[PDB]
Amino acid sequence: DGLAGESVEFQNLATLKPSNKAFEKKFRFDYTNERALRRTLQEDLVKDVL
Amino acid sequence: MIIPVRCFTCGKIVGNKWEAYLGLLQAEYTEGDALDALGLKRYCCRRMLLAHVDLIEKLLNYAPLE
Amino acid sequence: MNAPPAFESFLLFEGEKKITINKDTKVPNACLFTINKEDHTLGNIIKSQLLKDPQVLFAGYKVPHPLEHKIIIRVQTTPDYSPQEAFTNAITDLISELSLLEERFRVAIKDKQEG
Amino acid sequence: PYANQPTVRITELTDENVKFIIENTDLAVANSIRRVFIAEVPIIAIDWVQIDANSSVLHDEFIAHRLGLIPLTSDDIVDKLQYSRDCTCEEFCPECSVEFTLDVRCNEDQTRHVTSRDLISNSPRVIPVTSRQDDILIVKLRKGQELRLRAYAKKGFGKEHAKWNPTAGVAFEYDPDNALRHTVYPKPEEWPKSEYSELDEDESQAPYDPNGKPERFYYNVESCGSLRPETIVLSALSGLKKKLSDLQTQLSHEIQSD
Amino acid sequence: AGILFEDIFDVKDIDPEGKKFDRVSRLHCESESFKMDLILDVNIQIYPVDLGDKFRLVIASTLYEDGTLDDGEYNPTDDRPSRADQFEYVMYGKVYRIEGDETSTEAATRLSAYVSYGGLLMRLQGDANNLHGFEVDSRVYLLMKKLAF
Ligand SMILES: [Zn+2]
Ligand SMILES: [Zn+2]
Repeated sequence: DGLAGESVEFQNLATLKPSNKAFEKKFRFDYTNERALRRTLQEDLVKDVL
Repeated sequence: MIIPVRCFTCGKIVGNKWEAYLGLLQAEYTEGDALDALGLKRYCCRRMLLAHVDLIEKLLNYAPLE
Repeated sequence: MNAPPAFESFLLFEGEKKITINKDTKVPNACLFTINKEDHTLGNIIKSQLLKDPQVLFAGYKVPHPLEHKIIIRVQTTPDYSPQEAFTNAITDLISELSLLEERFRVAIKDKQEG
Repeated sequence: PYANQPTVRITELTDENVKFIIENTDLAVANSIRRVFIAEVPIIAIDWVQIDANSSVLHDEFIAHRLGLIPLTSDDIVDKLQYSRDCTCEEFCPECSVEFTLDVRCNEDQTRHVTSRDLISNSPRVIPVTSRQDDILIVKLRKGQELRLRAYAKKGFGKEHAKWNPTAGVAFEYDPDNALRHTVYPKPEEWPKSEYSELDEDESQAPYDPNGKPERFYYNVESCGSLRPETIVLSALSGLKKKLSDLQTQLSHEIQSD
Repeated sequence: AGILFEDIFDVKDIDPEGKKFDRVSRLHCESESFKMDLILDVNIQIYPVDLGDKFRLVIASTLYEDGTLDDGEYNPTDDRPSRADQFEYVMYGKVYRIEGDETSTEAATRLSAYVSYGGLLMRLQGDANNLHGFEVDSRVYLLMKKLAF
């Protein structure tokens, strides 16, 4: 990989081992639920994605 | 080899008590009752006289002359 | 063979100052007194005496290395009070108290002796 | 912002130890006196030994070491002498030293206890502690062995060498019942009572006293013979007060010169 | 002002899981009016609290009444009249978390401000209206005082 060992760390891969439904409801970003996006995004972004 | 002058820990003079303490043990005192008849209370000062081994009496056997 | 001579803990060399004030720059009104050839005997009474001063905001002392005979006393006071006079007043009254303790110990001796 | 008014109360005074109580002082002032008893109290002790003939079974430095540890009665001299390094003389003076002399030859058949009776001083007042109880054995000689030396006693304190340490043991103590909980016992009843404990035999430690400082420091200063046990104290108070006055003079010079 | 909260609590359970430390104990109080929980750790040695005690607990954002918002350094020499002069136990901490019963769509009704007082934790788990002035990473005071009723 071309990297030296003094700087790498131990991480976790998130997309390995959830299951085909927990992966979807966690990495998917529905843009259809209008109510949920006013909770996360501000008002002038929820029209741009909707 | 010869009784130290002072107790290493405390500072108290124990150099003058080796003859008195061997004399009390010769009399009849038990060894713990000799050590406080001499006036040694702390157990720091009491091991100077219990543990002392007198070698200079053996070194004096090697006379240089006579 | 590398043993330092034992008078080196109290005798001042040639050129060494006893005491040395340095204004501290991180906070306002703070100084560092560096006493040479002293130890926890003198450094502890001064610090505890300075903590009795209500106008002293910080007082402490450290001994940077024990093989070396130097303490540092850091004093910080309130802006109407320099740490030069905090340290001076902490000695003046430490003296007045030791002198009074001596007078009282002396009369208590001469009353215990036949009394 | 000011000083405190300590009060003293001698409970026992003998010619070998003093027990006093100091009240109303800080713990730092009370502990710093304790350290001045041990190091910085001047005393006379043999510090220069010139050995002319030594044929004992002990060394040459074994004799000189055992001679430095012999306590010499310094009591009003020690405050009139000067330190050796400050005498404006060349090769010791009556005004900065006291000269001793040991000359012993075993001629008889029995062994010789060279004790400190044999150390003859040139001042009648600085003598080894023999005045009014055996004497500090220096060597034991056999038939034909001898020891001649002359020695010199100068002034010093226990911070250079322990030989100039005037005390047997200082017993400092404060707060006998764990009222401040400066120490925290895991099982407070396995602990014996202090000598000074104003506590009954029922309860183990005093109930915790939240706002409270140490006072009433109990001391028990025990002399080794050299100074009298109340002169160790009066001299430690003056020795401390003099360290402080010197620091203050050097400080005022540092202040005015900045 | 700066009173983020104010109420009367009463000790309902003292260290329940067993006493883990010796000068610190968990108080599980409950409130009286707003019906809040509290999990507090107090220095049980300089301010002892026993069961069934009631105390007024004022979580404040500053100590000076005018709300002039001090820095966060300790200066004892200070004339200004404080709120700590009418309380008995004042602590100073840092709110480290705000959990809630949010869902993905609608908001939350019950909050929980966890603040930490130099190491001694607290959780004020109530409903989402009394926990308003609390935002994570902000300095806050405790100010409690026992009611002798
Ligand atoms: Zn001892
Ligand atoms: Zn001289």
